[PDB]
Parts: sequence; structure tokens; C-alpha cells
Amino acid sequence: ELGLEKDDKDAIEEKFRERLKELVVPKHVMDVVDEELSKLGLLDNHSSEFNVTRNYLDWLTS
Amino acid sequence: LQEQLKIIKK
Repeated sequence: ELGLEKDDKDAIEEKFRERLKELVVPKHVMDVVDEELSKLGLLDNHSSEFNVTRNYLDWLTS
Repeated sequence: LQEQLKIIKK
């Protein structure tokens, strides 16, 4: 039921993507970043693996 | 909107 009321997917996804704009990212990590965003977009936000993916993406974009 | 009547109950 909660899925029909709120969704924070787009905000965090765009927050990740905006960091990519200024960076000349190599392909061998561009594909990894893209696939991790894809995985995060289909994963429940309360799972531990979701937080692991989020932290890994934050470190990648840092 | 209408689903809130059951969401709040849950």
C-alpha cells in the first residue's frame, strides 16, 4: 500500500546522476555506475543491500 | 488518495 503514496527513487537517482555531469567517467566504471543505479531502482529502500549499493554509488560518484 | 483509508488502517 505504501508504494502508491510515496517514492523517493527519482530524487536520489537524480542526485546521483547530477554528480556525473562534470566528470569525464571512463566506460569501465560508467557501466558499473549505470548497472548499480539500475539495481538500486528496483530494490526496496529498507533492505541492507540497498544501503550497501547506495554507499558504493556515493563512493563511486565521489 | 482512496488507498489511504486502508493504508492508515494497516
